[PDB]
Amino acid sequence: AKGDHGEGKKGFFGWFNRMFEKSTHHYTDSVGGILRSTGRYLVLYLIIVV
Amino acid sequence: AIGLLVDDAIVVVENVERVMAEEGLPPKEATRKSMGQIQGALVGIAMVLS
Amino acid sequence: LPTGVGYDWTGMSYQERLSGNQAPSLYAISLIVVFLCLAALYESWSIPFS
Amino acid sequence: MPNFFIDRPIFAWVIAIIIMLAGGLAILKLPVAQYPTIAPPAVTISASYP
Amino acid sequence: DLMDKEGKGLIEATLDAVRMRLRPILMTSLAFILGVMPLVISTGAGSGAQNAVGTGVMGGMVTATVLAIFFVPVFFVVVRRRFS
Repeated sequence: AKGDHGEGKKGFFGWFNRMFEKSTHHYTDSVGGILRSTGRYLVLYLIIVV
Repeated sequence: AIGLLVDDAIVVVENVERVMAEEGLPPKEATRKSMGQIQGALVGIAMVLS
Repeated sequence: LPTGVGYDWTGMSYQERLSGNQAPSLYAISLIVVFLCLAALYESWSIPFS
Repeated sequence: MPNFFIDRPIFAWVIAIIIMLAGGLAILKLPVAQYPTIAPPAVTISASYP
Repeated sequence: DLMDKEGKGLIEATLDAVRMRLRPILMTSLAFILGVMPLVISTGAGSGAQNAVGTGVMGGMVTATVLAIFFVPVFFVVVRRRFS
């Protein structure tokens, strides 16, 4: 049934799905926020190569 | 060689899952156009991991 | 050493083994084969560099 | 097999590229002699009563 | 396949993608990193091999998952922009 990310169902799996879309929303945010910053984590990456 | 199998299988399943959660399709059609959606991916994948 | 004494490596010193001889050449042409197939899948030359 | 080879340019490129890589190795690994090996086998026993 | 199928300039394409892939990546990884804990765990009777295979795999896996999960969305946009 379209859209259901298993939220309002039983006990732990529901809170897991909720906390999940929570976490990947916060993620898409975080990486949208590392998106505005092209050239910083480039310094980090090259350091990593070293 | 247990990790690159489950990756293929899970890709195949999870993309249809997502497609159905998001589009409200019947399973076989969901996959009939979600398989027609990740094909060349796993393909080149197989032609590059090798 | 005195005139008439020669030397030779047999056994484990004949062969010489693995990483440091030409094994990164294997990793290398493996990588060249990979970027090739990625220029096949993306039909770019940059995009595989991602 | 033309109009798709015609549409995706580098695909064929990569194919040729490959064919050359191969034939180029198979030159290095190939031993240069005069012609082919032509004669029947001749085995030969050889003793001396001095 | 969001750009040459829809028409999305990379800035929104990339993020929609990394969200559409954010679950599978995580599963394959959380399944594998556990899967190779058998290796890194066994003591006695075949360890050496099991371990030396396992740990390289596990470590190598936890880093290239938590890092490329941030870098790859950028790997694209850095390579995509400069050259087109």
